[PDB]
Amino acid sequence: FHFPLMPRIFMAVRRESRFPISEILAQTPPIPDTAQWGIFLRNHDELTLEMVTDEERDYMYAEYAKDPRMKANVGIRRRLAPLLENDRNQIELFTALLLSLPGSPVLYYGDEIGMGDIIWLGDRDSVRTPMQWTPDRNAGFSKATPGRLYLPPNQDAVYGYHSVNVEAQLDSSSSLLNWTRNMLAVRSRHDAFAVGTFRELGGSNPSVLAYIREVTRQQGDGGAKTDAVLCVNNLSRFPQPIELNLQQWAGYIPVEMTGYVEFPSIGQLPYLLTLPGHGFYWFQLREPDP
Amino acid sequence: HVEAGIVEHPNAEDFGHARTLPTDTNWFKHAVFYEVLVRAFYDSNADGIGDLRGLTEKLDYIKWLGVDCLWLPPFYDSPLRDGGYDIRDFYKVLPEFGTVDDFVTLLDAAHRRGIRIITDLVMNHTSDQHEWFQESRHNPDGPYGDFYVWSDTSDRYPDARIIFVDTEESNWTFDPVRRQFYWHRFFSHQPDLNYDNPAVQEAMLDVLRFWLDLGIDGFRLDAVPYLFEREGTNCENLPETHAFLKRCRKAIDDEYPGRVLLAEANQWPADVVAYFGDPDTGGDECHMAFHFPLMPRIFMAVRRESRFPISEILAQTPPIPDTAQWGIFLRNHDELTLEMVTDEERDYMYAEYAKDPRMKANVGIRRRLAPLLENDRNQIELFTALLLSLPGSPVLYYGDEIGMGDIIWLGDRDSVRTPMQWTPDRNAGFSKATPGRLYLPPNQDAVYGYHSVNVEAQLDSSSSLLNWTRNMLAVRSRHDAFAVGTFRELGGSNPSVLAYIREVTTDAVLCVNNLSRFPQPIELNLQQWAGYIPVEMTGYVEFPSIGQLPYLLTLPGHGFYWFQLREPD
Amino acid sequence: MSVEFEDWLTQQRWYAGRNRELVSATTAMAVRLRDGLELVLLQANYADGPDERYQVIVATGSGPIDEYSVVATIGIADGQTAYDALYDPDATRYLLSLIDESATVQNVRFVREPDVELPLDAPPRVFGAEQSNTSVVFGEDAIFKLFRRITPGVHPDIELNRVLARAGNPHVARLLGSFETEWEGEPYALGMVTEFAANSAEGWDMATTSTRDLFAEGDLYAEEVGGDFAGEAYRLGEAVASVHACLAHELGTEEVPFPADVMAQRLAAAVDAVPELREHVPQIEERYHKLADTTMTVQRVHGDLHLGQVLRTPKGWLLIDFEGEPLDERRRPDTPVRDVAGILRSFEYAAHQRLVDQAGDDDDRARQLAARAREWVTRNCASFCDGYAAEAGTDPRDSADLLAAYELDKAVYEAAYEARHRPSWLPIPLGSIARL
Ligand SMILES: [Ca+2]
Repeated sequence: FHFPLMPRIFMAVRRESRFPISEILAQTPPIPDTAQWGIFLRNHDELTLEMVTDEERDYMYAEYAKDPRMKANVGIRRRLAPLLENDRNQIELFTALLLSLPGSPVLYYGDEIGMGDIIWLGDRDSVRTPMQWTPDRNAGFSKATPGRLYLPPNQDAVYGYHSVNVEAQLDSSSSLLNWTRNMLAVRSRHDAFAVGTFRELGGSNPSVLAYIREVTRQQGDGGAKTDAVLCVNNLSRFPQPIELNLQQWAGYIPVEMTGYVEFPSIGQLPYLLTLPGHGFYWFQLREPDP
Repeated sequence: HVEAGIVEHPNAEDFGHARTLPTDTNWFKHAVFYEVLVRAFYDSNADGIGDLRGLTEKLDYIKWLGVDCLWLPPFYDSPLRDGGYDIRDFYKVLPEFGTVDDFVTLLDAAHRRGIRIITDLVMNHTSDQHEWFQESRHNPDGPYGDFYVWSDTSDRYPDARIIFVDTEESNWTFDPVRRQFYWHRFFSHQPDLNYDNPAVQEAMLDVLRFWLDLGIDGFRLDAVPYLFEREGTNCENLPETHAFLKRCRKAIDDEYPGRVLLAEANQWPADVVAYFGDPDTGGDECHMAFHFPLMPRIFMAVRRESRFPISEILAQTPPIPDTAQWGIFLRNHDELTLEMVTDEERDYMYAEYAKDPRMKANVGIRRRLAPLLENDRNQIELFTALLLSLPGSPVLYYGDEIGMGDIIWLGDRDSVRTPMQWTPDRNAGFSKATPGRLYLPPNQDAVYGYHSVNVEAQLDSSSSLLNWTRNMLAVRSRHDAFAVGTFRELGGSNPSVLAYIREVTTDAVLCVNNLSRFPQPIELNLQQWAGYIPVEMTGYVEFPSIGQLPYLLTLPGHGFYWFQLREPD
Repeated sequence: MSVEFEDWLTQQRWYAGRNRELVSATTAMAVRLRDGLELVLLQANYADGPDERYQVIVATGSGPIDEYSVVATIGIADGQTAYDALYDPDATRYLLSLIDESATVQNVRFVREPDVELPLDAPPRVFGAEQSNTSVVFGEDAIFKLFRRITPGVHPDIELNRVLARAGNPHVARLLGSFETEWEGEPYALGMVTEFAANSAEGWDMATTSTRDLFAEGDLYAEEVGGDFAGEAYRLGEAVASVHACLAHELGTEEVPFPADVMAQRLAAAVDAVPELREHVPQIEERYHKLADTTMTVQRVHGDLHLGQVLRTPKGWLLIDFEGEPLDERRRPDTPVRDVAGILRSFEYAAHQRLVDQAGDDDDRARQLAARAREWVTRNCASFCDGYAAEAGTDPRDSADLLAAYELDKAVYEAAYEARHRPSWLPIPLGSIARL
C-alpha cells in the first residue's frame, strides 16, 4: 500500500497547489513487473492507527500537525464524506483521483453513498457502523431490536440513516451512489487507468494537476483497450484555467468519457481547459480518421 | 373604515411618515426584489402568526443578504377566504400583523438601511365584506349603489371567460339582499369594482395616495387587466383599462417622484408590452411588468439540454420603453390565478409542457426552486445564475436562498408559504408559541426539514447555499451591465451552451451557461473584444486574452462562468 | 503551367481529383479585380474521367494574419508570396464592395438583389469549409461564399434561394447578391452572399445530443427522457413541407412514372461492390417491380436533404445547401418522397453512429442501446412525417410504397458510397436495408 498518498492529496487540496501530490509521485521508486501499488483514501493504518510519515524524507512532516483539519482527526479513522466536510464536489474529486492515479484502488464500504462516522464509538470502530440500506428501523441492517445491534447506526441530521441510505439513492441518477457506480463503469472501459504509464503534464497554473495514462498497441488495435487518456483535476475551490501542452497528440480528438462528447482537436498551440472549483475532466485521446 | 352615510376613511396625516429616501427614478432597474410574506417571516408576539414587528426585527438579515427591495403580498384587513387577495379594508392592516403604525415603523427602519418596500394591491375587486359592497347591497340608491357592477340578468359580457372554471359556474352571482346579480371575474365573494363610476376611480386613487403619503416605495397592481368590462369583448386589456393606469402613473410622477408601479399581467410578452404605455413618451403607464414565461422556458431548456427554448422567447420579446424594466422570477405560476401563462398560437412549446412528466406533476401548484429542481444544488446555482444575469430586475422568493422546500398538501398557494426556517430549534426559530398555534407548520421531512435546512446552520460555512447566494448578489451589484446593460446572445456551435454578453457604455460582461448535465465545450467568437482579458468575477482570476481564433471554454454539467471583459493596458 | 502552386490546389479537401489521375492541368482564366488580386479560374484535366474547373481569388504581397499562414500561402511568384484572398480582410472588403456597386470586371460581372449589403464590418473565415465551397462571415450580418468548384451554371444554391424568399417562405437564409462569369461558351456562377444566421446550430449536431441523452444513462424509455427530439422533429417536418409546397407553386408540377429501369441501373451497379446485398437484391427487386407502371408527382426539390443541410435559428428551421446532387440532372424535377427519404435516412445514421460510438464503448450489453436506438429512430421519423403531413394535406406515409422504394434506393447509394470510402459504415446501410 502506498500509504502517504491520501495525506498528500488532502493537503494538496488544502493548499490549492498540485505539488504535494506531484512530490510523492516523483519520489516513489519504480516497482517490479508483477508488482502493483495499492491506494486508498484514508490517512491512518487500521492496524496501528498511525499516519505514515518519515521525519527526513517527508517534506510535509511538520506541516500536518499545523493544519487544523488534520490535527482534529489524529489517530482516528474517518470516512471520506466527513473528512471532506460532506462537500459533494470534493468527494467526487478525491474519488476521481483515486480511480485515475497509478495502482489498484480500494473503496471502503458505505463511502459510495457518502455515509458518515461516529467518532465516540472508538478510534477504529468509528468507521464500522452498520451499512445503511434503507430508512427503515436499524437502517435495514437487521430485524433485531435496536439494543441488540453490535453498533448503532448513524442518527444525526447529516449522515443519518433517515437521510443517507442505499434505497434512497438508487432512484435518481444524480445520486452519489449512481455517480460512483458509473465512474467505476468508465474506469473498467479503459485499461490505461489500471496498468498504463503515468506522465504528469504540469502546466502553468499551480492549482491544476494534469496527467496522461497510456497503454501501447499490443500486436495492433484502436479500441478502448489501447488508449491514451487525459485527466485534468482542479485542486482549487475557485474556477481555474489551464493551458496544457499536448503537441504530441496533435490532430487527436479529446472525447469526454462520461458524456462521449468530442472536444476541439489538439493543435500546436497550448490547449486551454477551464474547470470549476474542485472539478475534473476525463478525456479519451482518440486518433484522427485515416 | 366605519360609516355614517358615506364609508368614512382614516387620514394619512394621523400616522407619521417614514424617513424618505433620496429621490431616484431608476432604483427599480438596479434593484433585486425579495418577496416575503409578513405572516411567514418572523413572529414576535408568540401568537404563532408572523407580524410586522417581527419582520422589522429581521431587517438586519435582509440587509446582510443584500436585497434592495422587499415585496410584501397583501396584508390588509381581510376575511382571508382567498389568501388575503380579497381585501375588506384598504386603510387597515390585518389585526394579527399589527397596526398601520407598525407598518410605518417597518418602513422607517427599512429606509434607514436603504431597503425599499413595495406591496401587492388588488385593484379589480374587493371582498364582499368590504363596507362599500355592504352599502351597495343594502342601500342601492345610496352613494355606493353604483360602486359594483349590478344587473337584473346573468347574461351580460357573455364573451368573458370564467377564470376559475371549476369553482364558479358563472361570473354573475345573485345577491339576496339587493335581489340582483353582481359581476366578479374571480370568486363569488370577490365582487368586481365598477370602474365606469367616476367616484370609484377617485376612491382607488385615494387608496394609492394613502400608502404613498405614509411613504411606501411602490405597488404591484394586481388583476388590472380585468378592471373595465365592455360588450362584444372578452373584457380583458380594454383601452379604458389602460387609460386609468395612465392616471395612476401621472399621479405618481406628479406627486411622488421616484416611486414605482408594477403590473401583474399574466399574459404573453407581446401583450403585456402595452402596459408600459405609449412608447413615444417613453412610458406613461406601469414602470415594470412581469416576463412570466421565462421560467417555464428556462426549465424546459435544461430538460432538453438545448438553449433554444430560452433564446426563442428572448428573441420574440418586443422592445419596451426607456423608463420601463422587465421583472423576472423563477416560478411557473402566477400567485393570483395559479395559472401558467401560455398562448396557443404564439407559444411553440404550447403542447410540449403537458407532455413533460415533471411539468405535468406540478400543474396549478406553487413550488419552490429547490423542489422544482429536485434539490440538485448544481441546478439551483445555474437557475439562480441565469436569473441574476438575464435582462430585467430579478425577484427572489423568501427561503429560496437557503434552499427551503414546500408542503404541497397545505394548498396550491400555501405550499410555498410555510414559516421561514431560522434555526433547528422548536418551530424552526419562527415563534415561541406552542406548535399547534402556528399559522402553518414548518417543513419536517428528512430533506427540506428545519432540522437540516435553516439559516443558522448555513451562516458558518462559506460553501453553503445561503452564503453562495449572498455573494452572487454581491457580484451582481458590482456590475451595472447585469441590471441595465444591453443583451447580445453569442450563440455558439454547441446547442447545449447558452452564451451572451451584457454591456454598458462601464463594463462588458460575458456569461456562459451550460444547460446540459454533462460537461460541454463551446467555441465562442469574441473577435470584437480582441486583446481584452476575461476575468472571472467570483475569483478575480485572469484568463487568457481573447484573440482572432474562436475562444474555447469548457464547463461541467450545469455549470456556468461570469467573466468581466477587461481592457488591455 | 501552374507550377508548384499546383501542389497547393491538391491539398484542399475541396479538391476531388485526389484519386482521378490527372493529365495536363492548367489555368483557364485570370481576370484582374484589383492591383493585388486576380479571380483565377483553374481547370484540371484527368485521364479517364471528365474535366473539372475550380476557382481561386489569388492575392500577392503579404498575406496575414499569422494564424492562417499555413492554410493560405499558395506559393511565391517573383517576388512576393501569393495567397488566396479569403484570408485577407482588406481583400474580402473589396470583393464585397464590388458585389455592392454592383460592378463588373472584364468578364466577371457582380450582381446584388434589391436589398442592402453590410460592409464596414470585421470579417473572419468560417472553420468548416466544404468540399464545394469556402465561407467568410462579415460581422453578424452577412456571409460570403465563393464556390471552389465552379461547373457551368445556373447554380441551384442561388436559384432556389431566390424564388423561395421572393415568395416569402421563412425557411431560407435570405440571399443578398452573387457573381458570375462567361468562360468560353456557357456561363459559370462563382459565388453568393447571404444573410447570416448568426446563432445557429446544425440538425445533425442537435439530434446527436438527443441521441446522446437516451443512450447515456439509458434504459429509461425514449418518450420519458428529457432529451426527446420528437417535438423538434415535428417542427422540422412542416418546415420541409412548407418549402416543398411553396416550391411546387412557382416551379410547377408534372406527372411521371417511377424510374424503374433507371433505379434498376442504380441497384445493378451497386452490386458491383457486392456484400450480402446480393441476397436482399431479389427481395428488393420485388419491391421495385411492384411499383412499375405507376405515376408520381414531380416538383423541383432540394435533392440532397439530410440533418447536416438543415439549421436551427431562434424562431425557425432553415434549409441550406441546395447543392443539390451532372448539372443538367441536378436541376431535373423529382418526387418529394426522395427528400423525406433523405431526412428519415439521416435520422437512423444519427442514432447508430452513436451506437457505433457506443460500440466504442464496448462490450457486454450494446443490445440495450440498439433497443433505444430503434425506439428513437422510429419515433422521430414518425414525428417528422406527422409534421410534414400536418402542413400539406398529403401524407408521405399514406403513399408508403413510393417512399419505401426511395428509402431502399438511398440505402443502396449509401452502401456503395460508404463501402468504398469507409468499411466500418457497411453494417449501417446493410442492417437498415434488412430493417426495411
Ligand atoms: Ca372589473
